[PDB]
Amino acid sequence: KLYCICKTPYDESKFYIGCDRCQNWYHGRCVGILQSEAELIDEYVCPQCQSTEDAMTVLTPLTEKDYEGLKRVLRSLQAHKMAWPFLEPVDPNDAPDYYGVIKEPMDLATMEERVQRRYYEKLTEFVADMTKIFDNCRYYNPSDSPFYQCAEVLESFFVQKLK
Amino acid sequence: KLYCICKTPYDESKFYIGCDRCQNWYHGRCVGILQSEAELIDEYVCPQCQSTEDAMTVLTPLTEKDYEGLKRVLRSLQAHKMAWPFLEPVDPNDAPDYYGVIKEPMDLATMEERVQRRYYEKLTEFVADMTKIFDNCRYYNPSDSPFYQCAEVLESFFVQKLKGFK
Ligand SMILES: [Zn+2]
Ligand SMILES: [Zn+2]
Ligand SMILES: [Zn+2]
Ligand SMILES: [Zn+2]
Repeated sequence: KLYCICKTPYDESKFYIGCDRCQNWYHGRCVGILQSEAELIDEYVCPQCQSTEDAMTVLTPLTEKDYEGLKRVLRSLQAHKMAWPFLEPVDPNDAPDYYGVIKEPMDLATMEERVQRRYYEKLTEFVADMTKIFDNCRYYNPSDSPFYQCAEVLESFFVQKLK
Repeated sequence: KLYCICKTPYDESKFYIGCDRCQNWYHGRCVGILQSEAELIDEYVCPQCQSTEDAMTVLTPLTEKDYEGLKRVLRSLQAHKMAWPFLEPVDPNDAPDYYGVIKEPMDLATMEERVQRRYYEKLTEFVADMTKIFDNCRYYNPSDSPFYQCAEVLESFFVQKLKGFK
């Protein structure tokens, strides 16, 4: 029976904190929780359990309520002052080779269509589409391009809105 | 500072259990308590404090509840087969020299009356009177006398009856 992150036999003399979920025990030192602090918590959830929980959270089927959130985030990007180049599909007149270089184009108008028809089933998929907009930009344009830089800024804004 | 019986600096990585009475912290193993056992208890009294509580039982004030117990203990003694010689005060006619040799006579009837009079305030005082009965008998009679043996038997019965009194 190996307990804790350190995977060691139980030592009757050491201080441990239990995780109800997985029923494992952790040396307060291994998870960095002082005994005084341990008393301040009612239901401790170990790191592994918390990680798995979050991983499962972002993959959970989206609910109508969840969509209120996706709509908000999408609208915030569309309203961003520097988001004008991604509101609609790239126009060849501005970049003749674009659609030959970018195999999976994406834009905010298309994401809006997909949001409306509830095309996304998990938060991960919605995030994938948005990331695609930024990745395509950084891929097509050189790093010293204002557009490449804009993609950088907008993605950080996106990550913040998601938090 | 220094904690536990082992008098050592507090170690954040060690399991400790605290005493409700003295508020000192002790390594579980040092006081004979496993963690699994610790979780099953609300309160905890360390060995030292328990030792003090055990000792002070005879010194604390006697409560109404304790007095019930005094009556119970006394009744068990009065009903004991070996208590026949201590149920009442010695009659001078049966032993002319008795009250001249025994300085502090005592008997179960007198003790029953003292309980009725609420004369005792500490268990130790009740035990002292009981002990007069036995010591007096063993002083006045030879060891091979049935009287002496009755005292020996009743005193060991009494000592047992006293366990867990309060
Ligand atoms: Zn560990
Ligand atoms: Zn866990
Ligand atoms: Zn104590
Ligand atoms: Zn110790």
